[PDB]
Amino acid sequence: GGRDLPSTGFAWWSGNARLINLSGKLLGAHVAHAGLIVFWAGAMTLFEVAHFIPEKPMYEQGLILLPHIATLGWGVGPAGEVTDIFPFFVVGVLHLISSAVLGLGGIYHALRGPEVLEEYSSFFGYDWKDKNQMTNIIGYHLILLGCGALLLVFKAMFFGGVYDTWAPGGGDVRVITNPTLNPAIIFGYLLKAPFGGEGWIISVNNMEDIIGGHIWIGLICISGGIWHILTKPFGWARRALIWSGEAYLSYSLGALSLMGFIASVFVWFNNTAYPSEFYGPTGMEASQSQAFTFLVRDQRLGANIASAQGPTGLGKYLMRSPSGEIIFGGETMRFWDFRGPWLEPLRGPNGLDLDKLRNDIQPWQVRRAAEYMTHAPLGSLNSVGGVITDVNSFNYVSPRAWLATSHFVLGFFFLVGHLWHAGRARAAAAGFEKGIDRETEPTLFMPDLD
Amino acid sequence: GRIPLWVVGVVAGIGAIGVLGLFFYGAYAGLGSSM
Amino acid sequence: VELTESTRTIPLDEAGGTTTLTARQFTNGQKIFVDTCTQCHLQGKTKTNNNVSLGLADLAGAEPRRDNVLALVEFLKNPKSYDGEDDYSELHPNISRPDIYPEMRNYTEDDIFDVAGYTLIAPKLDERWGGTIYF
Amino acid sequence: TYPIFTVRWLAVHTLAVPSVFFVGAIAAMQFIQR
Amino acid sequence: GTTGERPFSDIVTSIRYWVIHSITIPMLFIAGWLFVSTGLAYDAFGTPRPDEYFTQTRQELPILQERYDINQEIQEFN
Amino acid sequence: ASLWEQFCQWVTSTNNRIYVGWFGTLMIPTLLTATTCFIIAFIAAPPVDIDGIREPVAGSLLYGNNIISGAVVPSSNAIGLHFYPIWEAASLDEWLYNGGPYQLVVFHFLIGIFCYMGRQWELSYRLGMRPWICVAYSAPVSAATAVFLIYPIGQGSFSDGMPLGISGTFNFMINFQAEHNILMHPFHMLGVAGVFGGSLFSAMHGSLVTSSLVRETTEVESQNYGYKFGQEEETYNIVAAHGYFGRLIFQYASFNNSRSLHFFLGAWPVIGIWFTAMGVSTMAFNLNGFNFNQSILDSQGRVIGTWADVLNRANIGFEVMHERNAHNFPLDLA
Amino acid sequence: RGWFDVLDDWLKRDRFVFIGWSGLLLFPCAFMALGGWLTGTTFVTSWYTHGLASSYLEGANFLTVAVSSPADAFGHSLLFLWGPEAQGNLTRWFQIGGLWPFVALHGAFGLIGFMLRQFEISRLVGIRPYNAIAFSGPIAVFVSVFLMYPLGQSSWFFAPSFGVAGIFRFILFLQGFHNWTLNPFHMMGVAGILGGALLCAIHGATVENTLFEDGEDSNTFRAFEPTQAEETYSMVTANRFWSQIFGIAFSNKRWLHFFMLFVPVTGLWMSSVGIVGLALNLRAYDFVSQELRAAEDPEFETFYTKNILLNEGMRAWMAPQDQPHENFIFPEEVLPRGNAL
Ligand code: CLA
Ligand code: CLA
Ligand code: CLA
Ligand code: CLA
Ligand code: CLA
Ligand SMILES: CCCCCCCCCCCCCCCCCC(=O)OC[C@H](CO[C@@H]1O[C@H](CO)[C@H](O)[C@H](O)[C@H]1O)OC(=O)CCCCCCCCCCCCCCCCC
Ligand SMILES: CC1=C(/C=C/C(C)=C/C=C/C(C)=C/C=C/C=C(C)/C=C/C=C(C)/C=C/C2=C(C)CCCC2(C)C)C(C)(C)CCC1
Ligand SMILES: CC1=C(/C=C/C(C)=C/C=C/C(C)=C/C=C/C=C(C)/C=C/C=C(C)/C=C/C2=C(C)CCCC2(C)C)C(C)(C)CCC1
Ligand code: OEX
Ligand SMILES: [Ca+2]
Ligand SMILES: [Cl-]
Ligand SMILES: [Cl-]
Repeated sequence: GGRDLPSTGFAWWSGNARLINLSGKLLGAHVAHAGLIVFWAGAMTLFEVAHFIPEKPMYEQGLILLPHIATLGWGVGPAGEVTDIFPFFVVGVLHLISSAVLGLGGIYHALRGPEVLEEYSSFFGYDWKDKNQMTNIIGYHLILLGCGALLLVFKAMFFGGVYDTWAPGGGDVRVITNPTLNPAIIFGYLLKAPFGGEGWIISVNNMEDIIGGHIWIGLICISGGIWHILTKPFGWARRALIWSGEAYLSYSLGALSLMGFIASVFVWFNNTAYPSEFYGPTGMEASQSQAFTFLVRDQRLGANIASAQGPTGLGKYLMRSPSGEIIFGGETMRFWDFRGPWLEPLRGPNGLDLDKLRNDIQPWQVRRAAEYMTHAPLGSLNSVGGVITDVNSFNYVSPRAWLATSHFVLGFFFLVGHLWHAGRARAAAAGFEKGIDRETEPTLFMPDLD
Repeated sequence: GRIPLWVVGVVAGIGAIGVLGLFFYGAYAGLGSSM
Repeated sequence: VELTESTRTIPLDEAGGTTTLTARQFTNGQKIFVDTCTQCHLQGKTKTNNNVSLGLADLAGAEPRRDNVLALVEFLKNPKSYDGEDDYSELHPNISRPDIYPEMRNYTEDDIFDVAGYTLIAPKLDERWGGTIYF
Repeated sequence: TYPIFTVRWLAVHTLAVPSVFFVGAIAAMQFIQR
Repeated sequence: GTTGERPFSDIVTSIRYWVIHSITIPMLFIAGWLFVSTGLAYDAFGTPRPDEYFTQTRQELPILQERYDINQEIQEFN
Repeated sequence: ASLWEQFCQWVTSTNNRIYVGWFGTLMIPTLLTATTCFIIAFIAAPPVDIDGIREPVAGSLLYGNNIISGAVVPSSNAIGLHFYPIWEAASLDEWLYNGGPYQLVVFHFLIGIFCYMGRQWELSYRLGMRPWICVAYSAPVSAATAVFLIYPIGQGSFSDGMPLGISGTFNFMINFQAEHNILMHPFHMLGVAGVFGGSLFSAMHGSLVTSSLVRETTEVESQNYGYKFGQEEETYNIVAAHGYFGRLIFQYASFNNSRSLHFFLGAWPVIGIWFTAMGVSTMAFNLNGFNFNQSILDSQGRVIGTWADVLNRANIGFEVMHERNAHNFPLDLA
Repeated sequence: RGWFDVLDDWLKRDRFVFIGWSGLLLFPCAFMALGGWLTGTTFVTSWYTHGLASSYLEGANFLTVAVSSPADAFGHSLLFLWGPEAQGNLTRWFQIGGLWPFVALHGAFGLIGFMLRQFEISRLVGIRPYNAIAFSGPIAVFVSVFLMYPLGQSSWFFAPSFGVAGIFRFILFLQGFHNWTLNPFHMMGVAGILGGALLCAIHGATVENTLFEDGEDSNTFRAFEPTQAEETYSMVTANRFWSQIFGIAFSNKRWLHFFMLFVPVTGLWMSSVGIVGLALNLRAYDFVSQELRAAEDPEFETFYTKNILLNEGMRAWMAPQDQPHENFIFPEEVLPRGNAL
């Protein structure tokens, strides 16, 4: 394998392109990178644990990995309070140790092992143009991916459960016993409009639906893996697609960009898979919590929060949504589709219920609204929390902000990568990725436009 | 008797990231840290 | 100037007494303030209810007045309304209720004293302390 | 047999000398407590 | 392509350069460090030290108001 | 030879005066719909209740606006992120009152410009060109998506999208500065680097080529007539340009490779706009610019103001007056 | 051999750093400007002129440091070191903002020196002086913004300060006090700068993607010789691509490269004209038709009227701290503000 520009045609800054047809060294690069990923998981988790203050809420400490563990129902109890730090520590250590095994394997394959696996094995040797084998690899991975989804299912059903923020009697780890197998609900979720009030799959709001989804996902992924191992690409797909390593990279880049945008939206809007007791309030929650907090204060001062018109003529604390639902007043009117386990007790069939808002408020609801309102996912780049005009004494940026901003940026740059590699794969398949041939420049044989 | 240029580049880069990281440390300590 | 002895001299009681926080105690009180109270008392305001702020006039108008160290320490042990009528233990952070306010459960009497002292000294270092939410 | 001192040498020092001086001064400031 | 001067790569890879610069660059760095840490820079530029922005007799900004006699205003501002 | 094949050949034809392509079969209807609705709205649309407090804003020329002040007003805050097509309104007048033209125009525009990017790739493919002009075009596409889609999504309302007008754009920027301190955001700083540098390099390259043109004309005619469209030979001496520029600064700060130079010219503003688009896109989730308010304290603990504090005073001034009737609670949470 | 010719020989030698006759005024002046800025941003305060910390020594960072403009009390005094204000006292000269006129005047003469260097090198090398002409845009901006704007105002105090956040303050000040975004001259400047960026990106991308296959490697950069007579990219293919994508395309490369100079340069000149207007408070602040109507018709609102309100808020909330010498005491009750917020 050439490791210079004269032997490969690729400069040092495009050096990893020299691995396109070196399957052994490419496999080494891949396993060592996987090692990097697992290393970060373990090391960052151990950092978060060493920096963790167990009594202080998770979203106040710059944590993004321990919230993921706690949502899975490890190390936490009711309302997300930490019972034991050891499960987080164990998760970190196991990732950190496995990272070394993957690093070794990667450095081995990248440096010492065969540069090309074609000779060595028919099983591991692949040619980019060999559609049957590339679909075999798709299939083996689809079966492991579906197995991982079923691993989530098993943890939620048979191995202690997962954190259900919607649990009766307060949020807590719950064992899911009736996951939603009904394909109408599960796939209906896929068919919901990605706009306010519906939210496509972002609006999944119960662990039963999430778990039933992962049973379907595991089943569909395992079936698709078996299909791809026992089949070959059909004619229409053989004709509409580019069959090359860079092409497959560009396809995966498009998929990754889509998933990055989706993850950004998920963490920003959904509080079921991302519980607010770990991730802090969504911005919709913080706005509604502000409206609620001053609803309670003013009501306790004796105001009629129902019949109090604001300076504009709309109700100061309560109004109607454009479809008539009773909602919180003020600019929060935009977040009237927000659902939260501390709010939903005060909602009637018509929306917010006056009888409930006048008699059934609880101190935990007021405390929760105060906490969520003061932890609005608003903050500066140097982590000065609250609105940008505030002074420097509050060190807080929401984990939702960090995760959403990061994955939007990564999704966008991966869309750019998709375009880069998809256009390059197309041009290289067609044979003009290196520039225009002077003798057969196509425009010289095309008629003038005018 | 010539020091390889890549070694000189590595040493200078380490020192430059060091001065930059010292300057970023000072953002959180001493003067101008808000505390 | 430096953080003088007169700057850290604050009323301990209503009967006229005065105490002086040490620089270590002022720093500690500031640290607890930034770590536990700024989410709502940024720059002496009160985001969830700015009718009751941490400004010197406001602290002095409470019942009984809260512009001395001991009253503040009591308030952080057993918080009440602005008129001393209604129980606010389940509504305001305090050390008497570690079940609902776990963040405060490791703050000792010295720490609460320090944060009360800081709360009383901060208004002397900033004219905008205890103002309007936007100001 | 290149010359040691030239116009380029002075152009390099006029900037490099005060720059390292200033960098050390700004390094010292990182430890000033109020 | 070459204007006569020794190429920088030849200069910085040489023993004599580093024999000189292993002392010169650190000496400049420590000279600047000492300029700050001895308090010399405050006196040189008249920049207030952290305890001299406000004095006992003045709690407000020392904004200059004279057109000409500024030695006097800055002295009274202390 | 089939009719579908004939249609495919026409669509992908490189002999059409304007290339259509498959991406064009989407670009043309969407952009035409957006242009028609935009012109009609900008001229004649009735006032729009942007802030959802029943305070309609006049955006159209016939309602008293000039070209500078006219805009298509974003849809009502009461709508939020809800999808609001014409067939969800009980009358066109209700649709207009709530800012439906904004949703129609922006959605069709967004689709149209993504299709324009795809179309650029498509024509490059049909012409046997290299494929990355669309990558450069993805920078303005990203910025437009940030202001029309991502920022509304993060803030929770299409009412927070950039208005389709000049003064509406300034309002958006001012409000954005007041709530996010975009001036002190490093990604905006890279965007300013991108645009200042893009103009700098455009001027530099243009001036260096123009300075180094090969003598081909007489002094009575435009020097541009010294170039003939399709000529084999280069029209300026890059060697002379490099000699001048490498003496203006130093030899190693000048490009001798036109390919390397034209790459740099493309990459610098494109990267800078990608950063600024991502900056706007991340302040959509309220990850704002740097906050240095009261960062400097003296020994007693008194605040020594900096230029950032004065900037913060300007921001507070903007913030307390914006949407003067829309806030009922103390904190502007969105 | 006369001494003048011998001097012109040494000054115009081919060395790593060309000097020339222009260098006698470019190099000391640029070095004074740059060193003054670094010195002020590292060590010098704005405590006595602005009531602000403005150096690294006081705790400011790269974003917040500045060579701040002098105190208002000096008017447009040139604040020479030996002048009647500082009277040769270096420390007092630092404390009164004397570094601001030092950086501005050495920078102005350094910019003159750089343009003279452009002319001189152009003449020596034998090319047309269009790089020098292009640079007139930046000088127009520097002169109008850093000299003529404060010269028309009350003092150097209102000139932009040499700093990141100082410049941001100047920008927001021009918004809130001058409604500078509404100014057509600024709009032409925005069009020029954005169009310059657009032209840069689109020329670069077009050239890189219409390259002729001149080499065997994927690394297309190695396929260009600086002395080759042949164009390295297809102008015909580029022209057809843009003609079919955009409807129009460049067909003359000379006009294309002139346009790349003309657009940003013209934009800088136009914005400078607008700034010169702002020096005298000649602002495109208002549309009187809409002010008269909103005065008479309280239902009438546009984005323009909203921006007017934003400007009033900025002015009232920023004036007391931004202009500390005026002793603006604005009690809380007179500060304009919407509801709640
Ligand atoms: C995720 C990051 C990553 C990975 C996994 C790889 C992997 C690889 N690169 Mg790429 N590369 C990368 C980033 C990466 N690269 C970047 C960022 C650049 C730009 C600078 C390049 C530029 C580049 C070029 C120009 C070339 C490669 C080549 C290669 C391949 C041969 C490596 C070789 O012979 O180096 C030999 C290097 C060494 C022997 C130095 C030591 C390297 C080891 C791995 C250090 C490991 C230290 C680690 C801490 C040990 C832990 C041990 C234990 C705990 C497990 C290899 C598969 C070559 C190739 O394509 O071959 C055909 C090639 O020519 N790369
Ligand atoms: C998905 C990625 C992700 C996310 C969301 C977070 C989020 C967070 N981290 Mg983590 N972290 C990550 C990856 C991530 N990190 C990685 C990869 C590392 C290894 C270096 C770390 C190491 C780390 C440490 C050591 C610490 C954190 C901390 C934090 C918190 C504060 C962050 C902060 O102040 O940033 C400041 C913001 C920046 C520095 C901005 C970075 C700007 C990037 C470089 C721009 C690049 C964008 C784009 C891709 C450029 C491409 C250009 C080209 C394509 C054109 C926050 C919860 C802190 C904490 O609170 O811990 C408890 C902490 O101490 N993180
Ligand atoms: C994606 C990962 C991957 C892939 C596809 C391969 C593939 C290959 N390796 Mg490599 N290797 C890897 C990772 C990988 N390796 C890692 C991480 C290490 C470090 C321990 C090594 C160390 C290594 C060495 C030292 C050697 C190989 C060799 C080989 C070849 C023959 C393998 C064999 O014996 O047949 C099939 C082997 C088995 C069926 C038994 C092994 C299966 C594993 C150990 C158990 C299941 C994996 C895991 C524990 C369960 C799931 C993983 C989890 C993350 C979900 C083949 C090309 C050999 C070679 O080059 O021959 C010429 C060789 O000498 N590999
Ligand atoms: C990572 C997973 C993965 C990957 C890479 C592939 C890859 C492939 N599959 Mg397989 N497949 C998978 C999982 C996967 N599959 C699973 C899990 C199943 C089980 C359901 C199947 C079942 C399956 C069948 C039954 C067939 C394939 C076929 C194919 C081939 C062409 C498919 C194609 O053109 O797609 C592109 C998709 C289209 C052209 C359909 C048009 C759809 C329009 C454009 C709407 C698209 C929706 C919109 C754009 C996106 C909205 C966003 C949101 C929904 C996420 C290709 C090799 C085909 C083949 O050749 O078989 C061997 C085939 O007939 N797949
Ligand atoms: C899994 C995703 C993936 C994979 C496997 C590849 C793989 C490849 N790419 Mg692609 N690429 C991707 C994503 C991916 N890319 C994305 C997302 C983008 C958009 C930004 C691109 C844009 C891109 C371009 C423009 C080019 C490639 C090229 C290549 C090839 C050579 C790459 C190389 O040697 O890099 C070497 C690595 C480096 C030089 C290091 C890059 C350093 C960057 C600037 C840092 C990014 C920020 C980082 C987070 C650090 C921030 C912290 C900071 C504070 C220090 C190789 C086949 C080249 C090609 O076409 O070859 C055929 C090529 O020219 N890629
Ligand atoms: C490859 C080059 C080599 C890189 C390695 C060195 C480079 C720079 C590292 C030096 C940074 C100083 C470390 C801090 C000292 C320890 C004190 C401490 O705990 O924290 C000190 C403070 C306070 O934090 C607390 O302090 C306490 C009292 O000391 C205790 O130590 C606590 O444990 C601690 O948490 O925290 C910080 O300031 C952390 C933020 C800054 C630290 C890292 C800065 C960034 C590092 C480099 C990145 C920028 C460079 C850009 C280069 C471009 C290319 C990437
Ligand atoms: C888990 C879960 C769930 C579930 C989910 C699901 C069920 C899923 C599914 C999903 C899916 C079901 C997916 C899909 C996808 C799609 C796509 C992504 C597509 C694409 C396509 C393409 C790409 C194409 C292309 C093309 C065209 C356009 C034409 C021609 C040419 C071509 C071929 C190129 C729920 C929500 C319940 C809950 C939560 C959890
Ligand atoms: C004023 C004055 C004067 C003058 C003086 C001078 C001239 C000075 C100088 C000075 C100087 C001349 C200085 C300098 C300095 C510089 C600096 C301060 C530096 C810095 C640096 C840095 C910090 C950087 C960083 C980085 C980056 C960012 C990138 C890459 C990496 C690195 C790390 C490198 C006189 C006497 C006449 C008179 C009086 C007044
Ligand atoms: O809509 Mn448009 O501007 Ca976004 O922050 Mn909240 O909301 Mn309203 O106030 Mn500020
Ligand atoms: Ca807290
Ligand atoms: Cl507004
Ligand atoms: Cl509100």
